[PDB]
Amino acid sequence: KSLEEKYVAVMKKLQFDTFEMVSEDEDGKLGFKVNYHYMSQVKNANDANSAARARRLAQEAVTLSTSLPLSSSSSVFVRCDEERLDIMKVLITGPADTPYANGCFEFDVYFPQDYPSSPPLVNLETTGGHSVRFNPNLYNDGKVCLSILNTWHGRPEEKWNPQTSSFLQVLVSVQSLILVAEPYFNEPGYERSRGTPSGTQSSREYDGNIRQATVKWAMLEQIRNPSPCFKEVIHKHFYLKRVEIMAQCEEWIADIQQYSSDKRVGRTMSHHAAALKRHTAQLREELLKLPCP
Amino acid sequence: EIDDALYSRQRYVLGDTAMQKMAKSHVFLSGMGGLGLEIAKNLVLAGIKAVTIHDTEKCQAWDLGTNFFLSEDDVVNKRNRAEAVLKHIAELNPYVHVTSSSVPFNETTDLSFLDKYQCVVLTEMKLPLQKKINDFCRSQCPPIKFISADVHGIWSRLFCDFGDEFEVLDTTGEEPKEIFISNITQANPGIVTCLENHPHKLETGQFLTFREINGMTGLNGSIQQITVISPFSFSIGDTTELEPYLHGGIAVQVKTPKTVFFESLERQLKHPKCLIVDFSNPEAPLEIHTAMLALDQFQEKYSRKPNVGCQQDSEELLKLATSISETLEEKPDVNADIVHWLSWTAQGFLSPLAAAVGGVASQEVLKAVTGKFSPLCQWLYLEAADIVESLGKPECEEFLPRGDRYDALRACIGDTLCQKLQNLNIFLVGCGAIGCEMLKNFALLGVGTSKEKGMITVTDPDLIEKSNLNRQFLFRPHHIQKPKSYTAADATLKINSQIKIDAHLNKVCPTTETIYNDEFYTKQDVIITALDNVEARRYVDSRCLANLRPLLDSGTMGTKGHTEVIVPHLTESYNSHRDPPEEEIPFSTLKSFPAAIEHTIQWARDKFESSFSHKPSLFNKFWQTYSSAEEVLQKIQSGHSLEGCFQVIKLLSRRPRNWSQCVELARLKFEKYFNHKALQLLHCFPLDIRLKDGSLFWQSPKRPPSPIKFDLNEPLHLSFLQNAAKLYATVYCIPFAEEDLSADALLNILSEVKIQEFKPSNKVVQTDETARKPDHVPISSEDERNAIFQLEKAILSNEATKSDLQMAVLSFEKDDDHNGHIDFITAASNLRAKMYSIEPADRFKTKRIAGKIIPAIATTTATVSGLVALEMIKVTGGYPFEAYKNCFLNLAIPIVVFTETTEVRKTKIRNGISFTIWDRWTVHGKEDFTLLDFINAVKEKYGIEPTMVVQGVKMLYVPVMPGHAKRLKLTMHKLVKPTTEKKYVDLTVSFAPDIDGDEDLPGPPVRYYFSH
Ligand SMILES: O=P(O)(O)O[C@H]1[C@H](OP(=O)(O)O)[C@@H](OP(=O)(O)O)[C@H](OP(=O)(O)O)[C@@H](OP(=O)(O)O)[C@H]1OP(=O)(O)O
Ligand SMILES: Nc1ncnc2c1ncn2[C@@H]1O[C@H](COP(=O)(O)OP(=O)(O)OP(=O)(O)O)[C@@H](O)[C@H]1O
Repeated sequence: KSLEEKYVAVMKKLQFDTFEMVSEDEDGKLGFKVNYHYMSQVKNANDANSAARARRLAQEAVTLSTSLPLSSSSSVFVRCDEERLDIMKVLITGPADTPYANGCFEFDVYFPQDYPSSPPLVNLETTGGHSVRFNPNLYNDGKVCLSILNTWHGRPEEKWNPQTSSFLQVLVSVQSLILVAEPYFNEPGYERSRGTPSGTQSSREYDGNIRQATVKWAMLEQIRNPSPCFKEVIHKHFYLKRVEIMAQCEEWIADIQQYSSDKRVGRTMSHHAAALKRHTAQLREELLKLPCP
Repeated sequence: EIDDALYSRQRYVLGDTAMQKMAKSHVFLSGMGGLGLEIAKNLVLAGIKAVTIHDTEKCQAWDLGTNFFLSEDDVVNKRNRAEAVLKHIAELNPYVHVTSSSVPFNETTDLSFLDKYQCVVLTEMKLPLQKKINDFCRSQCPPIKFISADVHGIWSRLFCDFGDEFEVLDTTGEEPKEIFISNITQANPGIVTCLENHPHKLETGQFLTFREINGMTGLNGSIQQITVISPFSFSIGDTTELEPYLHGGIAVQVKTPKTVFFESLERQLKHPKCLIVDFSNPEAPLEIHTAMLALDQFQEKYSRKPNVGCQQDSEELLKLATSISETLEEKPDVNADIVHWLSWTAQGFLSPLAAAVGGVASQEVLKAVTGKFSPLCQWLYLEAADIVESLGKPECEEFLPRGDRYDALRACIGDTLCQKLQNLNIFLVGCGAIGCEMLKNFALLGVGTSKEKGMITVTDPDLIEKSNLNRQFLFRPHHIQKPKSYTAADATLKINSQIKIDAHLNKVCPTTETIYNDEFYTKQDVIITALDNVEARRYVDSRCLANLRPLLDSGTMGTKGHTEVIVPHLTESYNSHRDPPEEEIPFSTLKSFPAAIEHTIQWARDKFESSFSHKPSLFNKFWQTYSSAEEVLQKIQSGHSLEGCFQVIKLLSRRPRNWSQCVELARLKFEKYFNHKALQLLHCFPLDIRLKDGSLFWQSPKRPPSPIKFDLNEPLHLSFLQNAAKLYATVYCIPFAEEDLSADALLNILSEVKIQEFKPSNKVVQTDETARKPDHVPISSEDERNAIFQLEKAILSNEATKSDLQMAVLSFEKDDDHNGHIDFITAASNLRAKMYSIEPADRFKTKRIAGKIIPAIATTTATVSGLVALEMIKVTGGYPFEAYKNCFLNLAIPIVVFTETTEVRKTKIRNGISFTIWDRWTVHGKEDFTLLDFINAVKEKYGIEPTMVVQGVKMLYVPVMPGHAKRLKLTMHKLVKPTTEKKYVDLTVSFAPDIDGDEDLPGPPVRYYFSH
């Protein structure tokens, strides 16, 4: 797989890097260069930083720079401010064989003043104006519900642990739990409807809606509105991977055509299929328009 | 009736019965020195029914250093001291009937009149007539409680005698313990195993009672004496004849009075029962006893105190002590140094030592009239010894009188040290009773009175309250709702006009660090704290550690207290203390399975705050986020996932419009809380449901509750409904009147109210003891459409105005009665107690627990303040490490323990290099100085190469971060981009650990001066 070889070779150099995200004025107040979520929290953060916080971040930095998962199924890309580590931004592509597949999702992360005593704040940025609850644990505004973040129910081993938990663990958990091929039954109660024909039918409905929303935002709006933090990286990734998506869109269109005949959920699959085919045509246009950086 | 609004904190210490006896007590005091003055102060603050003071002396200028009510006018008029200051003492408490007397006391003085009193305290008194008075006291029927104390220089004496037999009604104020029984056997003696994870925490010979025990129904209500087998098992005596054991059971501690025996004062002159406060000197108290007896004999022989530095007097006192030691039962070695120091400081007076001994003596007096705690038996000696030996051998002229009010202190510590105290700059945080006592000590000591240098600063953000008047003696009722610091400082100058003091209304916190910058801390010499929380302590500790200044702290709770001393380059920081965090009640236990009344009170408090603070905040924040309910309706119609909108709509659909509907909603809430929840939980868990092993689910500690049937005629129900209706009317801004609260009107309102029938549900129960409050279960579309219909109907009914989008948010007031928060919480807690068949609780313990009220008393604060003044004197002396003594105490036992402060540790960073918490490294450079030059300079001066650099919250350099080799070439000013405010900058640097993969070891903070 020459495509796989080049994919691994190129983005290896791009999975980690620093990038100044906050320009600084004369009086010590922060002027944010690009979009970010914790405007007021960062600006109001106390300047009495705990030394253990910085030391833990520095110790993490080695692993976070050397051991980022890299594969054509999914990869992680890591950027932080060139003068502050607690401001954080991460980009992830969707694992293959999922409704999320190859979709680019940007995150905002901030490490609290008491870190590592508490998990860092995590947030979705590819919300499309908070249009869609893309994952049952992932609210439309972007708020993240993970037991490791203490933002989801779970046993103590599933909770945040200042002594053992690592940011890389959260990164991996994103792919392993949120970015799955099976999001619908993750909603509490639907895991009981797993296997039931009605539950699986509603799962097909939800996953088709998620597929069309991903095609809209995570691919079409991402390429049409590239983010500065990964502008060259995303275009190179899309140039490399595009051969897959031009068939992924067609297979999804073929799947939703089978659903559309259904009288309960296929009626909504008709609207989602119209949206899907429109965005697929537009995405093919953009792929033809896509240059190689 | 007890004035609870003034005495709540004292009630939480003593108990109502002790004060009820206290309201029938007459206490007499003789001698009116500073010690007697403070005794009167503490007793009048405690609120004795009647106090009689006595004095045969007249005012002198020398008394101005020991009294904080006297004025120059009183000395000029040559008035009797007690009768002069009597008017001032009456200000402290109007309830106390304070009287005075001046009848001369001598060998022919009749003592029969003293029978009207229950306890008599003697100060400034000749020992033989003390013997006679003690003989009279214990010969009475019942005997009059006898207490005597003395203060002489840096030495003090305290003695107690309650006759041949005295009854202690309660040994200690600790709450009796209750323990679930896991196992118990029919044996001779029977063996009891408590809950396997819960420690027994009891001792052999104690008495226990038993309740709710299954198997042996006969053990219910029985009392046995126990014998500990293990920290989880014990024996209670024969139980073989009993019926077989089944399960459950609770053992409740039983308190028993104990008789304590006191010898006569004369008979205690030999073999005195002396309390020990320093285990390293288990003989010093006896030596001090011998020395005090020698001093008394010298005063008897020569009718005068020894002169300072008088070799003849010192030798005579040595001979007297040697002779007395020979007559003693044990004959201890006479301490020549102690005798020398006593002779040196015989004529002097030390007020902080007086403060400590007066506090402990007042606590003993309180014990004498209540029997609430085990008293001293029979002797206790306190010293300020460490001060004098640190000065070597000074001259007598250092202590000779000079005519001012400070002559008494000068004879004790010397003029130079007094001048040092006068020059000090002091920062004091917190204006509590501890702070007030410390300020009084400063004023009497001449602290900061130097017209040039000395300067005091205090600050506190709160105003004065009536409850504060019980222990903050500086204040008066006409000072309520006025700044504590301002009033305290204003009153201080009346004690001493020479003091120079400044005050602020500021809360010490990171935001106020601008006012209290590093330069301000450098201007200060000593920082003292009277805080009530740990976070502020840690903040002040960190600031003082950064500024390299000594810090003093003291904690006070009930009769327990402690003193913390922190000295630069000598001691650990307060942050070095790492006491275990409090473990809170399990979430499942709190919500679903309470067993303690504290669980129910916590549940009631949390429900109160959720209903009246949290949810109101959510509602108003929702209406601030979204302009109109129509907007939210449109958005949810388009599937917008707004937050809290469902709860806001549910509140609006439940919104009352008149008082009757508020009462209806309160009744519905009552039904929900105390009937429906029981039926739900019993539907999930039947009374006879069983576990994997077949044991009943409803077994200890899991109490199966029983649903409650409403009855307005029940006073508890009436109070609950009234308070809930009032709070809800405040919530919805519905006006009302007191007549609406009348029971008949409420019955009329509820007469037409239909009680909704219960229906079960299948909600999963978080039975996990390690569980926590999770996020909500996702909401069904049924609730979505129901709420949609609700706000659609509301809009159609015009219930969408801004007023409909408005409702009050209530703070948790805990002191006033009219707000009804305390009554509401008490009613809910008692309903929940009856709910789970747990015993109810009274209003005042509910107020204590819910408000987190720390019990307080004047005796403890005075005792700790005297000590604190002592170690700050030691700090002013610049004394070696050995002199500084931390202290812990618990007057309940009573017990006092001194211990040297914890030695500062050295952090071995690498290669034999070590540094302390007080260490801050320095580097000097220039504008062309670079980061590589910085690394070289560190590797040269301290022999270790930096591995990582941090600019505060910003990172400065990390080797693994991209392109940071170039930063080594950049100059300090270019890369820091500093302001012109400083000639330096502070950074954080760590170093590579000995084992790779480990975190870099943190070093001390480093300061790079921009110049040399
Ligand atoms: O949210 P909390 O104040 O912590 O308490 C809630 C609340 O009861 P209140 O309405 O009396 O405050 C719920 O009601 P809503 O907030 O939704 O109005 C109620 O749920 P239901 O209305 O569905 O009965 C729930 O009870 P439960 O957890 O048993 O479902 C109950 O919990 P607690 O009173 O035990 O805290
Ligand atoms: N950060 C702070 N800065 C200044 N003063 C503080 C700070 N934190 C607490 N205090 C003060 O500490 C004092 C502690 O004294 P005290 O024991 O009387 O407490 P309280 O809260 O007033 O009393 P109570 O518990 O009886 O209501 C308070 O008066 C409070 O104003």
